[PDB]
Amino acid sequence: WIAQELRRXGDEXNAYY
Amino acid sequence: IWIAQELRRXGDEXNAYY
Amino acid sequence: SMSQSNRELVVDFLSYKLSQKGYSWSQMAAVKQALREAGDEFELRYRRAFSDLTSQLHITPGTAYQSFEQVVNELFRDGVNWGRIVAFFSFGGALCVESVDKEMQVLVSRIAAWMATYLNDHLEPWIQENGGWDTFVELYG
Amino acid sequence: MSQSNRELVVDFLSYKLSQKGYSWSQMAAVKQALREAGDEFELRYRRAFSDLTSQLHITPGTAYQSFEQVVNELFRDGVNWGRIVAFFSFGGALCVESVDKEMQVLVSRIAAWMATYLNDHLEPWIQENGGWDTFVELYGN
Repeated sequence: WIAQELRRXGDEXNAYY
Repeated sequence: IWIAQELRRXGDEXNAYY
Repeated sequence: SMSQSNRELVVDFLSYKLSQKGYSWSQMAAVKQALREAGDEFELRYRRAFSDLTSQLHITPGTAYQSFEQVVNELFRDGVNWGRIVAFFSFGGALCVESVDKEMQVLVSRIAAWMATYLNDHLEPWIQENGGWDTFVELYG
Repeated sequence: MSQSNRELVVDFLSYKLSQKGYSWSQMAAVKQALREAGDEFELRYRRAFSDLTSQLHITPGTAYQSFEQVVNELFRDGVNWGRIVAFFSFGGALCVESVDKEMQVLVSRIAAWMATYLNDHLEPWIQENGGWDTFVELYGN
């Protein structure tokens, strides 16, 4: 859940920056 | 006579309706 | 250390998110937010009345106080109301921004002090009699 | 009130400075960039997070375990700035859920868990990646 899906979130919002 | 008066009178309209 | 600053960063962000949902970190964070919104609104309606301050007021660091004092004194010449208080903030806000435009960053912390002193010394008593900042929050933002 | 008034003037000036790309202080700049990144993260992924934060099921007795479990998982294989913004926004969600469900007493605690985690676990990575200035320059407007 919530944490993998903050991690996969944070990584694309890394991919975007 | 400018800036402060026309602050004062912005000011009193934003008193009047707020 | 960096310890006190991280706590300050955490509090700031949490304060902001609470307010977006109609909540508030504290009474003070509620005042600050309302005042921010009051400042946006005032500026949207009236920016043209106080543009080009550094050309109009001939701002330099050595003369800026004399100008600030003059404008604020006229503003509250005959009395105080919440609207004028908002204009006061919005004026200082713009005085600060323009100063930085003209590479006079040194004025920002000075203007901040003058504002604080004036608010403390001349606006507070009225505030306290007119229902405090809690009233302001109800009427604005 | 001599300090309260001072704090209000600073908060407001910080906001008006930011709206023209300027900043009151390096700290103020961090806060503002964090606030915008938080907003952008939430706008973009609002629907993908659906009911999820409800699914945690917060009580004053389990809240720490839940917090701890999520953030430990979030940073299990490393840190990047996106994960940090995710971290803050999660903390935001927990505080709001806590107020919704009448557990307001948890807010200040969550804030402690966040600061502590920042100081102890994220700080070294932050410093070796250029400090928060690197974040501002990257995520700021």
